[PDB]
Amino acid sequence: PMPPSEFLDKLMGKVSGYDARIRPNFKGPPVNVTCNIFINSFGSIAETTMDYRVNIFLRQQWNDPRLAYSEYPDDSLDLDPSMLDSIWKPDLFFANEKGANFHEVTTDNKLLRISKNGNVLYSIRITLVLACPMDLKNFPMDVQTCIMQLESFGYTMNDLIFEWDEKGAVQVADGLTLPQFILKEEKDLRYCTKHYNTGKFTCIEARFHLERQMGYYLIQMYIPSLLIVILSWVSFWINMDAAPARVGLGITTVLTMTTQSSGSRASLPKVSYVKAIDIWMAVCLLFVFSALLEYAAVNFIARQHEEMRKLFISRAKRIDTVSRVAFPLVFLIFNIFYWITYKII
Amino acid sequence: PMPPSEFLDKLMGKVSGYDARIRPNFKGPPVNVTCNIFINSFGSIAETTMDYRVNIFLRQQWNDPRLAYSEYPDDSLDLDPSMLDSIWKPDLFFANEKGANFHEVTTDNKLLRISKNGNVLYSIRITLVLACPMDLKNFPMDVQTCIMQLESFGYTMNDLIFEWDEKGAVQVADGLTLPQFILKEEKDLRYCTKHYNTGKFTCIEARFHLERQMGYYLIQMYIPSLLIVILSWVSFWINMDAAPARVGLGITTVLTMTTQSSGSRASLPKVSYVKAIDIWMAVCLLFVFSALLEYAAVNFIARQHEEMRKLFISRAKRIDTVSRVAFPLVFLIFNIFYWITYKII
Amino acid sequence: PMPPSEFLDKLMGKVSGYDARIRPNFKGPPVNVTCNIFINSFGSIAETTMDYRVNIFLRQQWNDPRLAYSEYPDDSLDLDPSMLDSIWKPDLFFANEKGANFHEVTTDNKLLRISKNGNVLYSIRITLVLACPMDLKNFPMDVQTCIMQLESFGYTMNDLIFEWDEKGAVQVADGLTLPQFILKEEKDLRYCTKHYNTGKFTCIEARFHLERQMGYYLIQMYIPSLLIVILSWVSFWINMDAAPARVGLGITTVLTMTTQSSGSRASLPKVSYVKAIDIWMAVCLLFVFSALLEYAAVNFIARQHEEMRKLFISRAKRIDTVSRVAFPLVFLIFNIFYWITYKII
Amino acid sequence: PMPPSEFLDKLMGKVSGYDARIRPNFKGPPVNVTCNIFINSFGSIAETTMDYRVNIFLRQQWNDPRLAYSEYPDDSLDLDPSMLDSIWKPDLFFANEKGANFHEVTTDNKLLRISKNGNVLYSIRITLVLACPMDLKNFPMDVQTCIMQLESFGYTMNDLIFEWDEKGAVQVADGLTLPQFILKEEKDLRYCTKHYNTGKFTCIEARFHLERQMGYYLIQMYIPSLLIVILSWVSFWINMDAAPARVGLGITTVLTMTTQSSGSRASLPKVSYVKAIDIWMAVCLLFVFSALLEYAAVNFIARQHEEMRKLFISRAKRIDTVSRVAFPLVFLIFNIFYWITYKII
Amino acid sequence: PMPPSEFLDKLMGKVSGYDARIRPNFKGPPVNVTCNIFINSFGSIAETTMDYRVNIFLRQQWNDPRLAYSEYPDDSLDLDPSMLDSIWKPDLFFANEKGANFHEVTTDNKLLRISKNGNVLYSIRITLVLACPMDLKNFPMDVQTCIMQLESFGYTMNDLIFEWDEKGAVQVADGLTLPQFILKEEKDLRYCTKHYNTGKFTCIEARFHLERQMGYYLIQMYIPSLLIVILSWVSFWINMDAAPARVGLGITTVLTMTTQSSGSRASLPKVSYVKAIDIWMAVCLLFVFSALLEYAAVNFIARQHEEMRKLFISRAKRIDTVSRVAFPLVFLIFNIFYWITYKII
Ligand SMILES: *[C@@H]1O[C@H](CO)[C@@H](O[C@@H]2O[C@H](CO)[C@@H](O)[C@H](O)[C@H]2NC(C)=O)[C@H](O)[C@H]1NC(C)=O
Ligand SMILES: *[C@@H]1O[C@H](CO)[C@@H](O[C@@H]2O[C@H](CO)[C@@H](O)[C@H](O)[C@H]2NC(C)=O)[C@H](O)[C@H]1NC(C)=O
Ligand SMILES: *[C@@H]1O[C@H](CO)[C@@H](O[C@@H]2O[C@H](CO)[C@@H](O)[C@H](O)[C@H]2NC(C)=O)[C@H](O)[C@H]1NC(C)=O
Ligand SMILES: *[C@@H]1O[C@H](CO)[C@@H](O[C@@H]2O[C@H](CO)[C@@H](O)[C@H](O)[C@H]2NC(C)=O)[C@H](O)[C@H]1NC(C)=O
Ligand SMILES: *[C@@H]1O[C@H](CO)[C@@H](O[C@@H]2O[C@H](CO)[C@@H](O)[C@H](O)[C@H]2NC(C)=O)[C@H](O)[C@H]1NC(C)=O
Repeated sequence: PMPPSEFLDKLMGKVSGYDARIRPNFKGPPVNVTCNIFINSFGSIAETTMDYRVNIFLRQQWNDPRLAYSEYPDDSLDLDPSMLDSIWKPDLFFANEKGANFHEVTTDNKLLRISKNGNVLYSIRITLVLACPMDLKNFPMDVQTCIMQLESFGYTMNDLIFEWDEKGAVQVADGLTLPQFILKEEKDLRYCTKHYNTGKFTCIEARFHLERQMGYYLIQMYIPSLLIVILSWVSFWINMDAAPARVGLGITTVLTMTTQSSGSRASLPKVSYVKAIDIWMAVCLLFVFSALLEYAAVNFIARQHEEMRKLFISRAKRIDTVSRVAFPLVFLIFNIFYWITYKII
Repeated sequence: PMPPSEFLDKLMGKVSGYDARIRPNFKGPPVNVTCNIFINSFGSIAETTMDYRVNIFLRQQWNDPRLAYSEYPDDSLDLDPSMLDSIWKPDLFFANEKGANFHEVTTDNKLLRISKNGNVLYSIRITLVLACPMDLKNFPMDVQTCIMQLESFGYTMNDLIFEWDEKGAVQVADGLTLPQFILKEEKDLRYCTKHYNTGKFTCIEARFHLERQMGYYLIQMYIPSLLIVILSWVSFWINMDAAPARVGLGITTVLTMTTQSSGSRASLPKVSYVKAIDIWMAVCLLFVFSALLEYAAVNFIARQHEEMRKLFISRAKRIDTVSRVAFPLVFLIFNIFYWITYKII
Repeated sequence: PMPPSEFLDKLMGKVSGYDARIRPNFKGPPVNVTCNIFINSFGSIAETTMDYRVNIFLRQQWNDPRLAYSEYPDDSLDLDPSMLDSIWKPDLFFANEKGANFHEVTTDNKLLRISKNGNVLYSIRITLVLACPMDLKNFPMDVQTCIMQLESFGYTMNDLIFEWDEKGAVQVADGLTLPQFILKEEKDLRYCTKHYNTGKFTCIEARFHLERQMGYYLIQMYIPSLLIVILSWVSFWINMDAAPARVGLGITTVLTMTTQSSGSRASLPKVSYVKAIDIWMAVCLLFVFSALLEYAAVNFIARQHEEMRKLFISRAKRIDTVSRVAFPLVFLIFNIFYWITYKII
Repeated sequence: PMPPSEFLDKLMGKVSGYDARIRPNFKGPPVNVTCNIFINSFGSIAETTMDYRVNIFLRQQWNDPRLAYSEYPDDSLDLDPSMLDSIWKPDLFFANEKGANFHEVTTDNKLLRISKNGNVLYSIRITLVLACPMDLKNFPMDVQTCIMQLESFGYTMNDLIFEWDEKGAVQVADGLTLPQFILKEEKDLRYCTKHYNTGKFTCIEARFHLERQMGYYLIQMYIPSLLIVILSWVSFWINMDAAPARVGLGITTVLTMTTQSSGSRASLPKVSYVKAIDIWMAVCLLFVFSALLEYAAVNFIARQHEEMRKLFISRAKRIDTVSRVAFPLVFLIFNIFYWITYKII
Repeated sequence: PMPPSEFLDKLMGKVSGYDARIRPNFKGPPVNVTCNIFINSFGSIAETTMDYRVNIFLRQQWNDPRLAYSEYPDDSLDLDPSMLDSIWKPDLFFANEKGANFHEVTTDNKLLRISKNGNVLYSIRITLVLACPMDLKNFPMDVQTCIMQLESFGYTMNDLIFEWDEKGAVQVADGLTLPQFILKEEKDLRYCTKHYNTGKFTCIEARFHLERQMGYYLIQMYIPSLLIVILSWVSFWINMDAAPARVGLGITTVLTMTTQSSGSRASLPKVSYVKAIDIWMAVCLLFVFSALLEYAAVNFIARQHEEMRKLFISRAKRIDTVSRVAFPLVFLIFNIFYWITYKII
């Protein structure tokens, strides 16, 4: 038997009229290409750039009746990647590429197997820098959906139709983690069917779900800002007449609330709208600011001038024992309404 | 009928004298090319680099009378992107590229349809790193216009003329957001007509409008610096003779004003001229600095030495009750004139 | 004798039927390729990206019986790297490339020696950006394993089998250090044998071990946060009635604990889960926060109103001498359980 | 008349002996090439890297007597950029490239016009990453000169001579700004004439001048550090015996001077030598440090022990009223000598 | 005389049997190549990456007896860089490339002159990203040696031998500075002679010396941390009984020592071991921490309870006048031993 590298040059040569610029079943039914991807790497999810890079194996399967053979004995051939330009291949591309390239190290990472009845299996290795828009209106408590869609560039719906295969359309590698997200093990597979002023093009997409982990922002940002609000409240139990003690506890509590918020903006993303962590640090700044405005009333009622001196110091102690109950209670109402409206979403 | 890949090699081959180095209507009227772009991605608007990257579909339409055909039955052909060098194409380029590339993943993302009367439709996919100059003299309250212009490189105005088409010249994709701006849904389409010492070249441009979002700088920078100025004012209601209380409230208020301004410069852009957020933090530093210079007068008039001791402590209380009205009032005048002169622009 | 550049063009030319698209021993036993790498550079271990770049010499050895020669006298030939496409080479690739390239400066850095019995030695120089997942649950006290695996792309296990050689499979260059790790001088060499829906492909891997150095985080982060907890404890020896001294020592100790934690997050990695350095800074924040809640009880029991005044000031001194022993003792229990549970791992 | 694309293939074909590897006027006088650049973009002036990127149109004009024609009627031809290798072009390069590339988007951005007497006009579009050394010994008050030189690589001075043209040798685009500099509208045009151990090569250069803007460093760094030195001086007017007031005003003024200097190093460049802004923040730290050493003398003379108690408290008030004049006066002498020695440069 | 571009095609054509895949003096003595580099640019010395980029002219000189000519009159020819593949060139490469590329802007920056007796001069322009390991155990006081070695890839020592020339082997351009180092004007030139399991390959290297500048770390980090230790010592001269004055001077001195160390870690490199600047900031933290532990003893001995009250206050004044001498003296001993052990290295 003749070797398979020369049997393909007889099957696709100057004879038999095979042209790699003409789709199979030309002027007939469309070409049904079935696809599945295999994700090797995933991550570096940027929020300044709003993209994420991924490393996949793209497998494509179509039927080419011009490549059916019956003389050669073996059930499958394998075309070398140097001779790849002599095959009609689909013009799949990604609608949100934002940059992508092949892998060409030690061999072009390509693969092409032509079966006996003409089924063609074409697997390649691609690095993508896919773009997904992100909605950071509740930043530590958010789920980010990042799609991945696969259009056709030059053939319309009456010529070429993409499908996912019905047996494992998207697999993900096992030991694959992320620094700031987790990847849920459920994928949404649907169509999009892009229209233009050119024609109905085909496309298929796959959605992913990214639940952001929580435990860093509690230990570093929520719990330390929580304790500073508690330290604002020990002024109501410190003596009234200890005037350097109350205002030294006042501003130095709103200075460590300023340092806690300023030093943590370097770790946060730089979007220009208000988050959920931004309204925590703002309202917790308002409880520390309100503690010194309480003492500014106490240091003025009690200093105000026996009948009337007994009256005014009774009023400044009344405004103190009320606020021992009111400021933990009002802060507990905010601490309910905050976590309810951001866990329910 | 002969297949379309060989009908184009008869239409553009060694016969018929078609040369891809000669424009249509040579030594005649100019070539009218009509263009429209479709923006897929948009963002990473840098201010250190003063650029922005964008991902478009560039569609071009011209008429080539050498490519009119009448033997072949179908109304449109489609040239394969490998055979692209056998077509006269316009030398469009972007006058502010600053770097750009094509997309070549799984197929060269190109498209070329030759109609029956010779109308040629040429769509490609380009990633641009277009450069727009930015004017940050009022940084949180600003509108940034970033143009996008499309010159001709080697053909002058008497040979090649660019136009926008009169049916949707610039579309933008739907789910397309930005981290720090919003994109207004109105586009300005005009000419520029570049002159050189070479000749009148043609160009068309498209302007975009970028209103910067506000809500981050209020919650993180304006409102916290606002409250620190309020805490400077509780010293006028704290007792005069409480000398460690007044000056402990003094410097620790101008220390949390220093920390608020120093820790927020990391989030701001690094231009070397004065912004509108820079004059907020500077004038708000002058109100906290002025509160301790008030007490430096009070701690000197009252300490100055019955007739004359009653006189001087009456003067130090007079300078205190005036400033209880004056410092909220002067700060309210600045709070009017600031927001009027930066919302009117 | 004819020169070796023309003896290879006789050995691999149009005559003898040598085809570079057909593996040796075709339709026979598989091809046994034995491999060894030589690491020149190593480092830039990112944790945001979770990768590391490396610079190796990849040596491959296989036997090709089509390239055995006996007319030419010398024991070894050497094919020039321009004529490299006329040799069957294995399609080795790295399963976690994440980007890689060759070196082409002043010559393509390739090498190919064909021995007399057909043994082929193929050495190249590759820069890899290999991806390894990292587990930072105990950040200063951690060992990071980063693998390096070498699959086959198009030939299955019945056609091509990779091996390490039994004489020094992985060497590392001598003067090769890292900024944040040390590299242990022991390598684990094993198989992986990747399965797909395509076939059993071969792969070999090599594990490395990276013990993180310690001495920076002690001097910069553990010891300074240790001393701030000691300064919280000098309040129990300062007088009870010195009310501005106790609370000035209180908040300014929890302000320098806030500054110590905020200013050190810029040096730490930005994962979104809790580390071991994150629970040090959190629990050490709880001991400084607890010191002022101690004095809030002392300043309330002693102020509470001879028989009963002698009773209450005796109780506030009792709660002070207990806490002189209890807070160094409770902190020593945490200081045991922390370092035991993170040195035992 | 024959079309111009075939008239050039007759003018430069196998006939007439035109060789693109031989300069015009070979073994005769040198080739006089006249050059002018047109700057489109300018900026991203790095100081860590010490470079700046620029985007120019490089126009070159020389005379080639082999390309003179008289049969064809029109005064100018235009060679297509695909056929560019059939023309002798000068080997101009930039002596401080540090990286550069062409622009190849939608057409190679090249241009070549051969006049009737043989004058050749060759315009291209280049992105350069030119390197200029910077001298930051007085950082906010500095002028940076960044040159741009254009050598010849393989032809010496007796073969090829570069010139600027005498009609606008360097133009700059109109709406072109910088984030941290301004560009003066005067250019210095001179020669350099590089010598080596190879031969006298030609080169021309063009200098630019970059005056750094001022207004950011005044508002953010000079004026806030100025006001902290003023707050050190209100201790001399606060009472002597107010011991917690004086030292609370002392260290908290040198703490807000520490925060002002530490938080502003992130915005400054990271050179490893002393600037002019570095000696401002250092000497202004010495005036705040000297204010507390003044009170350390006052709190020791007055505490030192009627005749002798009247003597020592008279001496501690004498050392206070002297320093009310001396510290504004000594700081004003530094405030003169500083701004004189950095505006005169 | 025939033109030189055709005389080289006669000297290296199909006739005369010249093969560019065979070294000169084949099966004879080795090839003596003499080399010298000319450094144009130098810098961006990274410490996270541990590399540095450089821009050189690499000149190589060897003798090829196949290229000797005597018919043509002129003493030197010059081969055009398009025809470069018809010359045996040495396979020099850099053993620590870590990435490198050529320069191809406006012409390939190459040069090749064949003398009359066959001496070949080959100069090219290369941008290298050479890797040098750095030892930051004493960070502001260190000398960094970064080598640059030039191996041979495919020819062993019995075939090809590199040498430096004996007339200026390494020159450096004149106006060439660095942001954080200075470059000493002395170069070490030596051999390395790499051995492998392949053969004895040749290599030559050149060492450079980089003394780090000092003046930034004194003004920004050493002197400000020096003055904070002095402010710890003014508590021994402030009154004993001024209890809010002593502890307000205590923690606020160790807070400005925390801010001085935290805010300066952003400018320092991120190695994970202890530097010399790291032990300065740590020991200077121990002197400020020790000043408050001194007063914690004074505030307990003097408060401890006429005979015995006179005894204990005499002991608390004794422990104060000792420490007025001891803490400047112990700090001066550390200030000797530190600068001796880091200037002697
Ligand atoms: C590609 O897939 C579609 C769906 O299987 C096929 O289209 C149908 O084919 C049957 C006959 O084979 C027709 O009766 C239907 O009218 C077709 N359309 C639809 C919507 O069902 C198509 O034949 C396939 N083409 C190829 C080459 O396999
Ligand atoms: C390209 O567009 C312009 C405008 O439609 C055309 O120029 C005019 O054409 C008419 C006749 O067709 C002339 O009467 C006018 O004098 C032309 N100039 C102007 C300013 O109106 C031009 O013909 C078009 N060329 C092609 C090939 O379509
Ligand atoms: C490649 O390596 C394997 C192992 O050495 C060889 O496979 C064995 O070869 C012997 C005879 O040579 C057989 O008896 C065994 O059945 C084979 N399999 C196993 C699992 O041991 C193989 O021959 C080698 N192929 C070449 C070309 O060298
Ligand atoms: C290139 O420019 C120089 C200067 O114009 C020319 O060199 C001079 O040419 C004249 C005659 O044309 C001689 O008398 C001079 O001796 C030349 N040298 C100098 C220094 O003036 C040169 O001829 C020009 N070459 C071409 C091809 O135009
Ligand atoms: C390359 O350089 C070496 C040293 O000059 C030469 O090797 C020596 O050549 C002489 C005769 O020319 C011999 O006697 C020596 O035995 C050689 N070896 C040593 C170590 O000295 C060599 O000839 C030169 N080769 C060429 C082509 O120039």
